[PDB]
Amino acid sequence: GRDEAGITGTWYNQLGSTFIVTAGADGALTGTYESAVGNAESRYVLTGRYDSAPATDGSGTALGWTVAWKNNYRNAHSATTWSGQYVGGAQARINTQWLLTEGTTEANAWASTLVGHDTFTKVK
Amino acid sequence: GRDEAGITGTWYNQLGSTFIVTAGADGALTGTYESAVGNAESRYVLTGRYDSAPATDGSGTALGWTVAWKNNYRNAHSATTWSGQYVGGAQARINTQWLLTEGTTEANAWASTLVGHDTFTKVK
Amino acid sequence: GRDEAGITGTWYNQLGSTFIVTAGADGALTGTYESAVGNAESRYVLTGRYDSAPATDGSGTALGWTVAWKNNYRNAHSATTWSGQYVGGAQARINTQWLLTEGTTEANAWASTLVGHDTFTKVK
Amino acid sequence: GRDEAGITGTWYNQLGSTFIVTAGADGALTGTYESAVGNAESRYVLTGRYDSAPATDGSGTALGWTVAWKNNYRNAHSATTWSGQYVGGAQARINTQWLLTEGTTEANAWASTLVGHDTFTKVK
Repeated sequence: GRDEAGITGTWYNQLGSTFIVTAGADGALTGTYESAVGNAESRYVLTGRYDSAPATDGSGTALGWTVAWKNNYRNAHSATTWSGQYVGGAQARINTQWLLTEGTTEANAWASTLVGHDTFTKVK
Repeated sequence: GRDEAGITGTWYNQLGSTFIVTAGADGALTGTYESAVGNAESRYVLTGRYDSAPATDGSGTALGWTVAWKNNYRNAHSATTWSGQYVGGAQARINTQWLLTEGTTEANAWASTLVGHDTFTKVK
Repeated sequence: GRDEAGITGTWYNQLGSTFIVTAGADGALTGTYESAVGNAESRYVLTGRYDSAPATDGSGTALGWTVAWKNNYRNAHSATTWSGQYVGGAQARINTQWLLTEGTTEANAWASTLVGHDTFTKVK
Repeated sequence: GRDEAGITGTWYNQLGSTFIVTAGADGALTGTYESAVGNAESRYVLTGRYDSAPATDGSGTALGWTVAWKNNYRNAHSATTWSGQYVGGAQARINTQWLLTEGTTEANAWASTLVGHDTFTKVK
């Protein structure tokens, strides 16, 4: 992948969360997520995809991943998906928007989904 | 997984797209996505996660998945993440919201991300 | 406005909420909103804007409005904005997506905003 | 309103856009928006609402507003709604998420809505 080397490794967001990812040559993302906030402790499995052959015109690299908030410690009956782009260079960044859906009854489904934005850096 | 059997198989959304998924006992989602609309043709790899031990109180099952819109035919330099819940029973449904990010330059990044909502059924 | 007549009146969404709006020739939307769900009772003031000179090519009419969830009965310390399009004709519809932000502390601001989608019809 | 004085005035976002607002004692927001990016020039009318009696516990003040992107110069057949909270003090901020819907045909409605996030400050 063009940004395989650039994406693979440890990232930190503005909340102090830790995103540990391996980018496969084939577009795969695999790793672990540790949230600094919410109904979470320790690492959770993540999986996703990225564009392994991005535009060569200075565009970012599109990518996304999911965490289901179940591990050996806790179950928050919820999943977050991050959707965004990798921007390479001296201060490389992953700029995301995310959707967090909780399991709800049908009557409460209007209130099921939070939306926010996370920015990941290699330092922090 | 509680809904492993319920989730695994072929789903269709309101646009006529086809979502082919296997739910692993361990929370994994793997499969293929075929979009009826946009800069896409044929199937794309998807991966995600779901809550393999949901609440037993009538709540849905939280889940999410990603598609990077690169395959052997086309590259739309973009990724969609669906975040939502599986609702079991006679008319089982996956109710989602999604974020579609395109690779952009830094100057165009304000305009990088579409948001929408898809509902998947076993028929259609 | 092209859709001034079409927009003005009483709308109902999929939750059974009631949206009472007047469209001004100048792009103004004014009226009241009554939610069937959440920390709400009776009517709340709404204001917004719409495109009073839409495309004549079969496109919908872009529009949006806000409700702050404070009235003489209750204060949910929150605001919803609906963003979407009016689609005219036999089964006229307002198709929206919405953002509901609650006042939070800085530490809880990651969890401040819900996202969803409402479809309004003239019947229901 | 508790934050009437705090909200009223000129704000600037991270794109260099200018948001000129008056907060009414009654929860009204009125003013003008000038975008630094997109299919826009000069000022556009905005209207919205805010919580005129927020929590006294250090929570932000919920608020929202709409711009329809039609003025005497241009018509982008679109509307943006910002939903977020005012945070008072030395570096006062309005933290928002926004939905931008364009008028579309029914076949293109899946692609109608952008989502992003703007942070407004009194300086810039």
